[PDB]
Amino acid sequence: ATLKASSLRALKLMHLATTDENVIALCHQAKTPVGNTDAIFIYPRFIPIARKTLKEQGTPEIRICTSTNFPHGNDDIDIALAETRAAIAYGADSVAVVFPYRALMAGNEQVGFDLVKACKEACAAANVLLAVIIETGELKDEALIRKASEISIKAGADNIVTSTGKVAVGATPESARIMMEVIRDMGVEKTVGFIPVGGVRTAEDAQKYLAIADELFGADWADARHYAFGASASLLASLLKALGH
Repeated sequence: ATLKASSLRALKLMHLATTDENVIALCHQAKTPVGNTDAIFIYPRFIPIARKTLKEQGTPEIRICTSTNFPHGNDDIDIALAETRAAIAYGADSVAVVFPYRALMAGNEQVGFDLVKACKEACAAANVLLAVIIETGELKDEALIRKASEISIKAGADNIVTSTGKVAVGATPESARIMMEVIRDMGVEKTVGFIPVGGVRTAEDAQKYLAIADELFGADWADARHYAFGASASLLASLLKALGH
């Protein structure tokens, strides 16, 4: 019941991930006997069918998140932006664009800034939030992790995100802490949230991830707008099991 209280908390912070059939089932999985995940995360094309299914089962407040420049994080701005504009036209509540991390690793900090800033202008124009996935498991270095997060934040990111879930290494407690300390060190905790993708597998993992946030900013900071678990139904069935379900 410290574990049950934080399990419930984490369940409601979930951005539940994973065909028309799979996405429909996903929406039904997001609606649980103890409450609803905050959102789902799906490919842009599935947004209209998801919106409808979520509307039908009585859960229109469950948000729909999606990804662009994904999963590779290439450095073509116009492609990243056209993808982001389509995501919006589909009805996304937020878009996770992949930061051009290879470009930053080959010494180019400016293309990450321009790219994030172009997708942010599109999203803000439509009242859509922009998340930025820096892909910590590829950047690897603490210094590059800070750097990608700071550029993202200056370019207007609303949320910074560890990972795509598509490479070998997702979130670790250490990359999570580095990224949140950038939010702290720039003093932008009102305007910027955080999302670990990968690395959270169990109810006990989630509890530990939130405790980093609570210790950094206080226990009120991590609210639906400022913290999400970018995760699948294994985390969810863990969280629910921890609740007697």
